[PDB]
Amino acid sequence: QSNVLIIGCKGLGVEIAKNVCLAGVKSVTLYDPQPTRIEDLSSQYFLTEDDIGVPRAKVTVSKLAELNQYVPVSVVDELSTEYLKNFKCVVVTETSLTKQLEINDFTHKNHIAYIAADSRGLFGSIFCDFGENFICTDTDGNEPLTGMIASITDDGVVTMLEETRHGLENGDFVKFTEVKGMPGLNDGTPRKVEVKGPYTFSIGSVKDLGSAGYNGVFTQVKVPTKISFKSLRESLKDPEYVYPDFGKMMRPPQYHIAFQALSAFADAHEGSLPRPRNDIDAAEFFEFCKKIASTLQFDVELDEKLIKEISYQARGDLVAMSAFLGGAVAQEVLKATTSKFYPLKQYFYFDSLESLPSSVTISEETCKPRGCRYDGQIAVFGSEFQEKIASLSTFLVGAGAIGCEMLKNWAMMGVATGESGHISVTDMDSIEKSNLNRQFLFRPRDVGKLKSECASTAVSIMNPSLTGKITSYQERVGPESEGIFGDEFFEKLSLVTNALDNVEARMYVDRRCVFFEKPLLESGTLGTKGNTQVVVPHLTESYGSSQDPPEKSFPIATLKNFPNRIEHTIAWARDLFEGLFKQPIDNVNMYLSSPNFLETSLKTSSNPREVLENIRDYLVTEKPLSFEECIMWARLQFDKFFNNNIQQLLFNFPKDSVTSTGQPFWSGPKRAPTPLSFDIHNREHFDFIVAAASLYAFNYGLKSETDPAIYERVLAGYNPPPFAPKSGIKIQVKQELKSIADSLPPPSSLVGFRLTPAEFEKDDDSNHHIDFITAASNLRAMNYDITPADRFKTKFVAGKIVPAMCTSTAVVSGLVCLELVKLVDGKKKIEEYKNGFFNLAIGLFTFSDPIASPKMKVNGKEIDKIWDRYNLPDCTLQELIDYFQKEEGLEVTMLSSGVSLLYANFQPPKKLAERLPLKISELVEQITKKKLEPFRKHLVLEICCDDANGEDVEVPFICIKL
Ligand SMILES: CCCCCCCCCCNCCSSCc1ccc(Cl)cc1
Ligand SMILES: *SCCNCCCCCCCCCC
Repeated sequence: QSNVLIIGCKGLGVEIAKNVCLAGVKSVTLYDPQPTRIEDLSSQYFLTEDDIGVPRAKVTVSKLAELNQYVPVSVVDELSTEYLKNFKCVVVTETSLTKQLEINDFTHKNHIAYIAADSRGLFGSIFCDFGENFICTDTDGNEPLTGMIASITDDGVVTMLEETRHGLENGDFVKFTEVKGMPGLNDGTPRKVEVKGPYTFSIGSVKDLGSAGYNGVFTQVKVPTKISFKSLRESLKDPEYVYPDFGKMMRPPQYHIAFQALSAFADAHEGSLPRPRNDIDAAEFFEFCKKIASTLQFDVELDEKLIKEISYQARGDLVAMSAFLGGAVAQEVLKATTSKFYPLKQYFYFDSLESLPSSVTISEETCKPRGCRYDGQIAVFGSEFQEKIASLSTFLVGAGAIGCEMLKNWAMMGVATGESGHISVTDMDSIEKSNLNRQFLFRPRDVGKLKSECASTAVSIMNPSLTGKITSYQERVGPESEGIFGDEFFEKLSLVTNALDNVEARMYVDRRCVFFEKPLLESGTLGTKGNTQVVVPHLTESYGSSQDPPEKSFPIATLKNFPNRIEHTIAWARDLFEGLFKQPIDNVNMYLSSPNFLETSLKTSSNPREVLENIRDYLVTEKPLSFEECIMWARLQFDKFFNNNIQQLLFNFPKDSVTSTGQPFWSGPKRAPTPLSFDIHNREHFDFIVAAASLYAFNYGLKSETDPAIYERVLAGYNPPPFAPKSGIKIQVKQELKSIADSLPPPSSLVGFRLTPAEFEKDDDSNHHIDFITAASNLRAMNYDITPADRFKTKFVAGKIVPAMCTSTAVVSGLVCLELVKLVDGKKKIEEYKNGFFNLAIGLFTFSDPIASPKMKVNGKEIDKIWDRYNLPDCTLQELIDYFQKEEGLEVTMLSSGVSLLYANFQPPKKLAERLPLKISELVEQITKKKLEPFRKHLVLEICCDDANGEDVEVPFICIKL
């Protein structure tokens, strides 16, 4: 029931739609009849050069529909007030405050979620209004608390075990399962929680259940709270702020007025905003602020220098601001459509004003439109800075979720467009088939190809000026000379951006950027949480670190055919849940809704035949009348995934077949499976039937029986279709669609009839979801002889394998690029850089200054313990000693390359005379008896020094540039 309308298809609106489609709402409808201008290609990556003139919504819908095949996207050319009732949430962008009041006054009374967002230069605002009765089922990002119990006392004190999870509140509810000693406590009815200590909590007197209870598990049941939102009209007078930065606490009240005057200016100028850095327009703009500050009886004192800056940047359109605001706003849409997180309440006024360049001229003349696709960025940073961007040489590590967002941001900014510019992208991974509907740049035609290579191509279409400027690799940023990114590669670079969660890559990328003194931008995400890190040479610390810890991933052939751990069966069970009770239901509902679904699915779907077979199987062939046919369907699924597929697997590879070597095929990570025969009196087998049949009946809206006498009756006369393993099946280690379409009932014959999709939810123990995943996982584990896991461990493992969220991924990419322009400006003051952290689930945002690098003094001069070093050519050993004595006032006492002692000042001339005239590279090759590798272009030396008085002075390492 989560229909989303999005008003406005500029840079901001197209980012929100991208994330909302990739997040997977019911449907998205766009509204933007305005013709495409040239200045919209500053942040609108779905508009090309020869799309100028056409309405922005019509050109962008075909690119949105290609994102997620289970999210129908449509366009409206007209907008009615009553038409808004077709949507659970309404997002408004690029709209005057006049129309916002007209829209919000309706949505607030009809209980329609309202979000208004605007990207205006380096300034932005987000307003949320979810009605005055909005119910939220989860007020924090935390999953419901679970853990094992030590004991429960008769007074009601529950002492928690080694787990001691985090963290309980008062008024929460917990339910108990398998707590021995108190039988009636495991019924399922929750109990109130009063926390006594960090390991205990009280549930009330349980003396009516037993003297002492032991063991068991507790699961928190979160009580839904209600949140009263004020309308835009009444919050315009009394605004409630959410602060993105407590250091800019005095700025939201200024921003609240400036954005209102920003619309009062558009009313007086045919909807146009003030001109870039225009003093005449900003003078008129300040006056508007002065009027609105008086009528709203605001006690604030107008920061004229700050407010006028909003006018100077009014018509700026930065892709970084669209990524940051767009990801956050899309997360608010999901809060409105799932009721699962705490919304922004209600005003989120934001700036990244420190990103404003200072090494170039910012004026009317510099920020004047040029007629190109970068006008929206030039309107803020100026024309001279645009060439600084265009000549950048960047190195992006990783082409997954964050890397693709990063490349998108670089293509809209003109990075590496100019003469000396170049982009280098690397990622060893390839594109697979499972996650295609969650990928931004990847489509079904790219399966098997390299992520980095396809990402470069998709970005070169967003900005054709990047063709030939991007070089794609399939390499890890790894060991030293083996590289294969050597000294020549890193010295050309302007900066490095790390978009991988890999711990290996982070270590090397950090270490390499320190040695070559190149700026580093780092980013990572973990669910709703994310953080950004900027490393500036000769300024900040090289690590910052304390990002969120990473997560794992599994090979395709391991999950599908050769599992050997219980975590493999759980992922396989979670994906199965999606294929039986989710994706086919979505295909059916779209076929009954979108009239052009037949041709839309051919271009978008990864498996257009399975889409059509889903519609046929679920609408006619296997549509159940009663729950008794749901049990027969569930019984058929048992053979289909725990018997027929295993017979097929043993058919292609028998239990005792051999490889090319002659060794058994089933050995090591490959465990020999065994098909299951259905035992109705086996707990795992029966728990699957109940869970699958009840979930199948859920899709069709049928009453799920739980009487084992009904199951026993149906399963006795179950006649399966005779299965025999097929030959010529590959197991990994057009008009035919009209034929299936002729087997589909006409959409007109099924008006109003819909199927209810199953949205996976671990926190409700009554929806049979975890029951299904536990049973399907344990049954597959029984196939391959793997130790099964109870529903507690299964629920735990399933919670830690959720994919990266596109909302978090967008927000970091925007934060990284808002710190990118600071690096290009060459900012040298550490207070102007920001390390970000956020948690979209609670509307928390944090911007902290980077820590300075630690310093020390050598002969009264300050040096950088991290970034300073002695750069010497491949001179002789004697010449190196002379340099430190004559030019540094230091007597070198120990010289080494790694652990190899190259020189010590006490060595007799029997050792030194043969080595002092040697070049360092010749001295190194002689000591440890090894030839220098061909692309070993530098030599790192450690050195111990004494001053003039014989005391040891700590000095940096040496870099021999050979
Ligand atoms: C109840 C039905 C309501 C019907 C409303 C129909 C609106 C269609 C357009 C007609 N003129 C309204 C202009 S508002 S857009 C503000 C804006 C646009 C462009 C730029 Cl650059 C800046 C700002
Ligand atoms: S004063 C020069 C510093 N060398 C002595 C400190 C002990 C070094 C041990 C670790 C260095 C190995 C290089 C990887």
